[PDB]
Amino acid sequence: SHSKVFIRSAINRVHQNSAANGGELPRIVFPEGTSTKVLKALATLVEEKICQPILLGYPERVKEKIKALDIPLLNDVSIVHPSSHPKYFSFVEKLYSLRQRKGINLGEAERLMADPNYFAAMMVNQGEADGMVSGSSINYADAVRPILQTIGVYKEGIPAGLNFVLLEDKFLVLADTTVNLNPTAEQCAQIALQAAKIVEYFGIEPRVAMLSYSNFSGAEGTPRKMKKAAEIARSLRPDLMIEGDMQADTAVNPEIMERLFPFSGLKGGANVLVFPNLESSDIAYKLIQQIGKAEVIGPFLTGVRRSANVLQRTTTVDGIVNSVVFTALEAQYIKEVLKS
Amino acid sequence: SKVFIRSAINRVHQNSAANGGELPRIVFPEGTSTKVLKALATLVEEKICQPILLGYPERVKEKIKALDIPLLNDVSIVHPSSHPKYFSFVEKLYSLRQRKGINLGEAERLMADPNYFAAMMVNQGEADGMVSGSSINYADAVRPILQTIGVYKEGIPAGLNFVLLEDKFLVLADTTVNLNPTAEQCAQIALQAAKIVEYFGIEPRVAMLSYSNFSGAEGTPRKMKKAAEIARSLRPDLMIEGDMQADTAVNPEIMERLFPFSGLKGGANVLVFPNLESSDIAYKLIQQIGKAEVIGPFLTGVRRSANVLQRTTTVDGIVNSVVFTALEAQYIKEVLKSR
Amino acid sequence: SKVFIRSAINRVHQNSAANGGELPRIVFPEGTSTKVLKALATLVEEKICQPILLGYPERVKEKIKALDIPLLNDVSIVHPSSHPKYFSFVEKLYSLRQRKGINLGEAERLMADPNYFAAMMVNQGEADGMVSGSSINYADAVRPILQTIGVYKEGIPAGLNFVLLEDKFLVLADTTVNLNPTAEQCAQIALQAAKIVEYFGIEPRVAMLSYSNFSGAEGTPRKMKKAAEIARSLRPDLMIEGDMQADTAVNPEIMERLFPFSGLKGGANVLVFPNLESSDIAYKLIQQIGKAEVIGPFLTGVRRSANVLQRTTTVDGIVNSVVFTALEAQYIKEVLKS
Amino acid sequence: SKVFIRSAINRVHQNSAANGGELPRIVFPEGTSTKVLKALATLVEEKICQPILLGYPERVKEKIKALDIPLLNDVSIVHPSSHPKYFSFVEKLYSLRQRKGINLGEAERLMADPNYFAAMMVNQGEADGMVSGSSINYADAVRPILQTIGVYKEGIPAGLNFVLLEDKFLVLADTTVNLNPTAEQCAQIALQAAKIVEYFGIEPRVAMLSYSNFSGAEGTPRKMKKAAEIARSLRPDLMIEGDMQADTAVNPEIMERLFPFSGLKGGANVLVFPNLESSDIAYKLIQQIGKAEVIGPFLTGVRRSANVLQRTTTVDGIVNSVVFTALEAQYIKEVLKS
Amino acid sequence: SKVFIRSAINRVHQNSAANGGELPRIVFPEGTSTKVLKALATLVEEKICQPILLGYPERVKEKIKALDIPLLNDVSIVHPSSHPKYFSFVEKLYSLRQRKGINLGEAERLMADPNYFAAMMVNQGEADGMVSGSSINYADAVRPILQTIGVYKEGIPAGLNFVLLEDKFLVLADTTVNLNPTAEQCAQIALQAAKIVEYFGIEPRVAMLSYSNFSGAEGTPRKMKKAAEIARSLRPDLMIEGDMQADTAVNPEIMERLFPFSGLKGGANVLVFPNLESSDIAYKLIQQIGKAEVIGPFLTGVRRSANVLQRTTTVDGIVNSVVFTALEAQYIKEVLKS
Amino acid sequence: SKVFIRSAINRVHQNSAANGGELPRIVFPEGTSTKVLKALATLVEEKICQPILLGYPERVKEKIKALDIPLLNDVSIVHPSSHPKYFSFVEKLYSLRQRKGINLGEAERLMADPNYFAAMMVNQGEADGMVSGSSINYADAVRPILQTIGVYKEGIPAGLNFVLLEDKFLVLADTTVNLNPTAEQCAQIALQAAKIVEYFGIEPRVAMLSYSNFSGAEGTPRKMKKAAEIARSLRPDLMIEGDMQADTAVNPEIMERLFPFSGLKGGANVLVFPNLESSDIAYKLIQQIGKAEVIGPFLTGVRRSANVLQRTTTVDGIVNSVVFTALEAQYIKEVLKS
Repeated sequence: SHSKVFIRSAINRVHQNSAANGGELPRIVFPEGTSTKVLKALATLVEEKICQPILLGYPERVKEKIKALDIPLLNDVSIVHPSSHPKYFSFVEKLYSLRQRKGINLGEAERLMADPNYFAAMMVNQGEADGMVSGSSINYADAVRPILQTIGVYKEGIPAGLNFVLLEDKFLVLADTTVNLNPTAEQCAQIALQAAKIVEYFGIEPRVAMLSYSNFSGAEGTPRKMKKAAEIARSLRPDLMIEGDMQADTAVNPEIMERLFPFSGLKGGANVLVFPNLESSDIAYKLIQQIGKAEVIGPFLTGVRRSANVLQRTTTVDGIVNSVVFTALEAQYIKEVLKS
Repeated sequence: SKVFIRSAINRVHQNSAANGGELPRIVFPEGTSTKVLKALATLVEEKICQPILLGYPERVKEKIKALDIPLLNDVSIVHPSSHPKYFSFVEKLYSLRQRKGINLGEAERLMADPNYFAAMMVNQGEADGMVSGSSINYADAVRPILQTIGVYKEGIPAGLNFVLLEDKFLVLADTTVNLNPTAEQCAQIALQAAKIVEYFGIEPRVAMLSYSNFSGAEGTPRKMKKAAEIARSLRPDLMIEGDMQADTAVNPEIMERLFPFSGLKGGANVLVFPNLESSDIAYKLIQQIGKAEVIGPFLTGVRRSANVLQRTTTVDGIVNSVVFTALEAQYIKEVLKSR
Repeated sequence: SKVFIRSAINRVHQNSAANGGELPRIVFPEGTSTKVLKALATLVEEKICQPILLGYPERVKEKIKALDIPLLNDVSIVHPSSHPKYFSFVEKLYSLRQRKGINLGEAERLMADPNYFAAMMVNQGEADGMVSGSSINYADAVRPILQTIGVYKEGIPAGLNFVLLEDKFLVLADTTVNLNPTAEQCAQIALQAAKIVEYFGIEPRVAMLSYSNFSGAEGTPRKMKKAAEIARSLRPDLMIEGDMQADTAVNPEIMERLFPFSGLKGGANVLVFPNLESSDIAYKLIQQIGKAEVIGPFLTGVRRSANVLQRTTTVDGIVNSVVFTALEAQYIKEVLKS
Repeated sequence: SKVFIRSAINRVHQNSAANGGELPRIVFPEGTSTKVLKALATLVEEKICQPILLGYPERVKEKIKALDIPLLNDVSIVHPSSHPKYFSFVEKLYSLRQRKGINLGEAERLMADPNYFAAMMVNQGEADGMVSGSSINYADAVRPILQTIGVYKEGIPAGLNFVLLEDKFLVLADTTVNLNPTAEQCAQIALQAAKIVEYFGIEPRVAMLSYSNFSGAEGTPRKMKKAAEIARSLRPDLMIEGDMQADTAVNPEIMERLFPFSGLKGGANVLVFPNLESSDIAYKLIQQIGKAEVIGPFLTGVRRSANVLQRTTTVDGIVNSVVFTALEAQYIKEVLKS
Repeated sequence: SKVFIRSAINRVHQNSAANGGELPRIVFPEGTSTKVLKALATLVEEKICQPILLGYPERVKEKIKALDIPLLNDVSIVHPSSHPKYFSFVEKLYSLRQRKGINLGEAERLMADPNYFAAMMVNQGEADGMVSGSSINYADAVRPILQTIGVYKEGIPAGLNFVLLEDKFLVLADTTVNLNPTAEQCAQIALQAAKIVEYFGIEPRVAMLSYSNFSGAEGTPRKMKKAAEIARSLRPDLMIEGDMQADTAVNPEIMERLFPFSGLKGGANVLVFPNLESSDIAYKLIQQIGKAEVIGPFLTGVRRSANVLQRTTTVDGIVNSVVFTALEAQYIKEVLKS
Repeated sequence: SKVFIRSAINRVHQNSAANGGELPRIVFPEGTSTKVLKALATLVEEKICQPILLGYPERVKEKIKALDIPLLNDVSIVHPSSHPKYFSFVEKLYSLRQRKGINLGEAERLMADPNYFAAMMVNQGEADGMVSGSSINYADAVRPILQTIGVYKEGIPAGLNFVLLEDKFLVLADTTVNLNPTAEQCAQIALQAAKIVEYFGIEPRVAMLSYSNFSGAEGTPRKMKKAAEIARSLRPDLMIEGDMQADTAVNPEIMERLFPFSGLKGGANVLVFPNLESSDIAYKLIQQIGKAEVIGPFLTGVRRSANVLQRTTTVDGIVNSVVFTALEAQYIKEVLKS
């Protein structure tokens, strides 16, 4: 319901941004050229003029799988087999340059570049595509690895999953929901800032709460970690409301925060919730999904230099649609920053 | 919703009928608490317990009248040091903790604390249950309970919350006590939750929650996989499974489609969390940002009936605690009468 | 023996004479304690302090009347929740501990505890010193002191004992607070003891005790050696040495024959112990075995004058603590006006 | 004071009586030491042992001549490498430590060291006991005793001191060997101390010392409580209690008044310490600044009778050590012949 | 040199001539590799195995013609998803790892990987051995083998190399898998190499190598000493010794002069290294500067016969490896019939 | 091979001919050793050093006579305790180690050991080099050298071996001292090896050895990579690279073909090992089964020239050690007169 309001508003901004650039659409690579869910979503994606999809694989198999699934809009989409691309050898040359002191010889580099995930990542790194969406078939850790090795993180950034809680009027941002098992205080602050930047993109003032099982106790263990994380974040970005350690009801409810912790600098309820570990975040957002009838989209990958996202294995087809939009939006924002 | 608490009160009447008509004696250490007194008005008319307030009768009668509560003008009030059994309670506490740093003077000083006195009352049979902690933090309120009343054989103190949906309920544990429970501790927490589900004539189906789906990967995945295995060996008749994610756990369709080998069929109703961060954050987010009725926490694993309120408790919240404290007291009373 | 307490008391008179005749205000949280009131009989006659009792005026006057103590029926008595500054005290404790798990209501409940109120009186200047802990275990009695008053910069809380000999006294630390002090902590504990020795006009000679003689071997030998090195860099004018055994420390004849290189000349008067096992056992053995007088313990390292009595303290003990609390209060006032 | 050593001598002669009139053979590795020879003078009139001095007989006879000591000019003197059994002693040491880093050549080099040769003499029955180490530090001097003679089954090397008061005595352990004994090790130390107490016909009453009174708190309190439990299980006829403070341990009035549940009634006489820092500091502080005769340390837990002198040992010290080495040698031989 | 491969090849013919004349089936996942096909040319003349290539038959026949290798125009070629047992293979991989993070779809994706299919072919008996990894790094190439085929009870995957001298040969382990094996792991590794030496009718003599000679000191001495003990108790008939230095192990004359007690007599022929750093550096230095022929690595410890080539392997390497894969396949089949 | 030792002697004569003709005084603590005396015979005709033997002059002259070696019947002989400077040597050791558990008496006992006395001779300028330890294990023989002579600023004691090939040589370090050098320590080891290569006028090219090729993976790969990086920053003119396997390091063809990005061109001549297990095992295996001439170990990183013979030393081995001790002593002298 609200998610369809949100995806629409997102798609509308995609069109807004494709205007102001000649009309060009972002080139998105899909390493899983024969995935059923991916192909089904590509049907919806090309009518909404969100991207130029690029499938990876043998042109015969993908056209066969496209014909088998009975999908009409896809008979003109660009398809690439990695090792056959004109720029293949130079991509191998580049990967070898990147990882030759991290245990990758020349032959391993070729063998890797024939892997669709690595080729897709290099396409984005080298500017031959604008973004990529992978991982509907392999586990997160395996899917995000070629992205991190090829594309890498920007300075001081950290790869971190981010989910949206779609409410009636506003939204919440949850991080990190996919990557860091047990982030330190320094890592949590960085995760906090990366979520805040995304909130700023929607023109909303970010208000960040570092979650714990405690209210401002700073006790040894995760309370001190989340307290220090709030302190680190505030020193790194003094214009923002960042607070912790605090419980989740205190974070989202401005009434509880006011009555019980008037000294707190977080006023008006948080819209960014930073979790102390992957257990609490992954369990939290999946329980919100299943039990409280509430809308959840994501995860969307933050902290990487170029536009890339990783889909979960249990992803829905709308999941891939949502993921491709955020990949498209991200790709466009990076291009604007690059020119400036 | 409210249907659940209504059904609970009926079960209390059901048990008190067939037991003379007697109500359980519940002592409340915070005799001058505003919230406690306000809730007790609702409670005695519902015939849930014989309340026993602790404190100076002078202060308590002032606080009762100042708030203007008519139903309470004859309910029992006790000051610890004036009670006939005060001195023997001291000698019992000193006996319990004399090799844990408590000298005789320290025991007297402690036994004057309403929390310790209430706990000793339940331990000695001078009351049937107690409810504390509306004014102090969880840790400080549960300490006298664990030192005086203690844990039963193989038990572990663990808080349990109910997620009330429109058809059935889910139970969450441990939501209040254990920071980072071991595989062995998780298994026991699962078993304690399972019995509370069984009291409701519901088949327990237990999921050991994780961020992973049957990965057994090193870390909390392996811990929850082991917890499920330990629990299954202690109670082979129960559906106990893990490690698994929360959506996989509660949704029987996802479990069926994606993990058919799993022994957990029909969606879990007991959720065991890997650590206090995940459980506290989960159930509080379910409350605040979902339309979901969550009641609790209720303390499991203790030898006698005692429950601890949260500092942020509501008045119905205190009613809920008193109902399950009464129910627990009645169940424990029945087991003892066959032992 | 008693000589030491007399000279201490007379030095209290010196300072009150040199400051108008005013006495330091001492708060006693346990206003109805039998031992405390008995000691206060001796103290108010000796013009040591202005006592301030905490409790309900009724009960303390009952216990005074019951104990048949005539001298105390006019002494200042305060019930915490009735003092005018009670609520502003609550706000101050809340201001201190709001990010340490204390909400506003909790601060009120704490501030009604005579110990927390006594500490707050001292921190806020409504009194100059406090003496607590005749009824609760050390950790519980010292907690409000550390949370409210806190330590001065770079300081560390440490119990300190005097071994009263014929000619001189020895100072033992840390005898009550730190389970297993680090090398950095030992140096500080030593420096805190040395100042106390200097107050008595004795040149401090400090030994970091160990089971070893200048071996520096891994473990507490290396720790006590390193501690002495830290202390020396902070105070190059002091005799500080270690690691060394205790007979080496107190007996200069052993030092002479076997370790001439040691910079410790003339036998120690400050003994710093490597851990609480060794210090508590040592001073408790000196007491029972060997008729040697031990007074104390006295708390060092706190910003304002505060002392914790042992639970099983005698009346002479409470007298000693107040004298040290008065003297500490007088010294702190002289330091403050600078 | 002196009464203890007197009664000890009386027991040595009592044991030599009812055993032929023969005295135990004690070897002294430091054959040219002045202090040792001076004590052997006092010792040989008391007919405590047959001394065996190690060294070159020429130098040794010269040093005895120089010091003007008439009684020692007919005592046994041995040069290690000249002894008939020297090389077979080498073969036995090599047999013991060849998988612990000692080849045949190192065994030769080692067996020439008088301490190693003394230990091997005692182990192989060429002597009954040894007293060594008057010139080198404890750790290095006790090493050959442990490498050669070793511990009895389940025993643990542990030093023991006596605190002599005028009515009774106290026993302190372990004051020389174990830095940080586990709870099991403390229990074993406790048992070894108890056996020595029984040898003097006194009922052993054992206290596991800590900084806490029956607190069982994490750390050394739990360790010492656990140790007391293990000791009680191995010797249920003994009074063994802990964790407890030292004054609680030695003063029966405190134990009664404050800890009536405690099974330790009538004051402790075996004090087991939680770590070496506390034991060494405690007993040296008792000696240096208390009126208390302290003798020892005596090494317990080893298979055959051997004792190590401390560097600060007096000549009267060497007398006491050899007296107890004798008693240990007589008892240990009697157990073997049973 | 060449002698060694010849004796092995003839041993392959001996066992096939005594088991009907059949050859063991070997799967090669990298069916279009130049080096793999080049070695298979040499092999098919020598009648060592039935080769089974994995890949698209078209590409493999194309590559066969291109490389101008005439002998291979009839060898079995299989495309994984086209094999009849493909889907039951998927279901079998799924049954093994469904509680190890692999769902059904992931299993299908994996089973199309030639390395995973080859392992499953071996596990299910559609082949007797496999040789992989001529293009990928060791760790990634060994993983499907360990996940699918696995280890026999108490075994441990361990790389093993032969140092070919002209009279005898030496065996080095573990040269590929374990970074820092425990003492138990070393013991098991030693036993696995020992079984291979026995297969050649040579009485095995095993050295647990260290930087030390029988010191047993904390660290790697203690580890290798304990490892030898564990191995000896598991296999009392074998000459197993350690800890010892390398020359002590391989030079029996040094062992004689300096360590006669060592149970290792005649110079070792099995060298077990304490960690991968020492073994990898040792054998590669033996290879490069010492004129010394080195073959391997060959993988030990797995339930069925499988071997991993290094990515940088030569063509003779593939020949040797397949010979060893065949011998292992034959032996394991005989063990299965027992 | 034999050329290298010969060429080395020529530099001894060149440097001595460039300093008057004086030869370095080398003290040998094992004065009655047969192997040592025999080597001195070969050495003294080559005018390499002035030997200084330690021991009783009576015995050493007997042993030289009995052994029938004419060239040594006037070489300097010293009995340590008879030396005029003996007691001041004691005082200096005492000055060095008094806060490391050595009192005056322990210092005397040590200084009677020829090794400690020889080291003190070199520290005090009574000699220019020493060569010891043909009878004791490395650790015990190298200990007095480090305690007395010590390390130069920022240096680290590290053993170094030469692998003599017929065109060039390799240097292996650290093959005797450091169990598990940190990345900083490895870098320092490399720099010290690099210095010695330069003394021979060869451009040093350093490879940090590992089980990995440029993987930087956690563990010893990351350690050696960081080590290579630290060294490059401290000595930017040198080819220093890592982590890399041993064959990659020594074979320039592999480095070219497989790691063209590597800054190490033309094959390594300095190999720094990650730990003592690998370095000790590597070179002894090179020695025994690679039948490659390997000399050393030679101790680097010490302030004055000192070397330790191995227990397994040959007579020519002692010669090689003495020659380099002479060279080191000469080099150290030139630097001192800067």
